[PDB]
Amino acid sequence: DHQLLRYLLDKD
Amino acid sequence: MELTPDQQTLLHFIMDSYNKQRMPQEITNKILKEAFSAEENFLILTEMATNHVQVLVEFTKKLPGFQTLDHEDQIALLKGSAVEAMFLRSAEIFNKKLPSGHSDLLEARIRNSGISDEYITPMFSFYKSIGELKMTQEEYALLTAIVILSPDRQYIKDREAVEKLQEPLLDVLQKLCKIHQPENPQHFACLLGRLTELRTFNHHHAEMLMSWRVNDHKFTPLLCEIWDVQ
Ligand SMILES: O=C(O)c1ccc(OC[C@H](C2CCCCC2)n2c(-c3ccc(Cl)cc3)nc3cc(F)c(F)cc32)cc1
Repeated sequence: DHQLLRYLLDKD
Repeated sequence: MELTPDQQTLLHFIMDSYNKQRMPQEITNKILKEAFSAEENFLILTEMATNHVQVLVEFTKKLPGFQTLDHEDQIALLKGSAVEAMFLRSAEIFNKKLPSGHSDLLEARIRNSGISDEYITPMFSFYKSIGELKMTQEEYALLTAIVILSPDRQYIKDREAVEKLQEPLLDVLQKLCKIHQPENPQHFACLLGRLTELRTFNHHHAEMLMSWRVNDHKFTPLLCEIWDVQ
């Protein structure tokens, strides 16, 4: 699902 | 021949981004200071690997054009390169010159860290093959960026969009190989070839972790996503 990866990429 | 003003800008930008990482001395000082149990070393590894991925995501987000890519392709690029990038940085750390006897002690400590015998020889064989290339800091930084921006990764929908971003980085690296090593015209092709060796070596990353000589294998939720462990 790469939920944490997706979060780190989409933040800021 | 020479880098253009635009290429010099690209190069210093990649270097500044790449240098936000932990210094090799910080990592080697920790391992050389004292011997740890397999249990303690597994925890040191998971901590270091978690920091490496977090730093890698920040480096990737700064790569010119990366944030213009399709969001699913962005995930596919990071997921596809995170482990290879850790092993490339491990090779860089291993090949940094240290005082007499220190690199031999560092190798012996890593050999006895808890990592399974079957992964030891391929690991150090890769590190020493990278070392023979006598790469500069600029070459490691550009090569890491080139690994991340691999158009041939599995699940990539728009390959050409990734090719367009990787192409100027390959051009800069080729120029630097011609400048740093004019005597060796094979230098650039050798760097590219070691990237295929890195892919093959990376096939057992999950097992390298699971076969660590510890009774329990605890992983952070971010590591589970990246290393394909539970
Ligand atoms: O911040 C970073 O960029 C970074 C990147 C890599 C890294 O590797 C830690 C890990 C040791 C951890 C403690 C126990 C011994 C191994 N390690 C590895 C290794 C990496 C992954 C697997 Cl699965 C196995 C070994 N190869 C190494 C070669 C070196 F020169 C070195 F100093 C440490 C090395 C630490 C920080």
